Amino acid sequence: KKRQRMIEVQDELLRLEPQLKQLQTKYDELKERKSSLRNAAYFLSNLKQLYQ
Amino acid sequence: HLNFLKKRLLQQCETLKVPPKKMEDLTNVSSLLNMERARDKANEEGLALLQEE
Repeated sequence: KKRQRMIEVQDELLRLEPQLKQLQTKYDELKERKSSLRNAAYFLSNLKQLYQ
Repeated sequence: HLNFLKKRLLQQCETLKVPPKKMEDLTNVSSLLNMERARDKANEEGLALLQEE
């Protein structure tokens, strides 16, 4: 009886790992996306007002 | 006298009554006990490993 429980828990873990992988990739790409966007906006506004 | 009392004990066992029960020959008692002990130990260690995993 315990053999099938072991098999199904292994299946569950193998199915659950890649979702965590993809979520981590999305998170640590969106963070740097937002940071770069903010930096670019700041620099652009600064140079615009400077030339103005 | 020994054979006389032995036959008498045989008669006394014949007259006695007991609810029925079942088993096999007496030469394979120790061998079967050892095989069952080994099987019990093997099943126990296997179940322990599976449970830990």
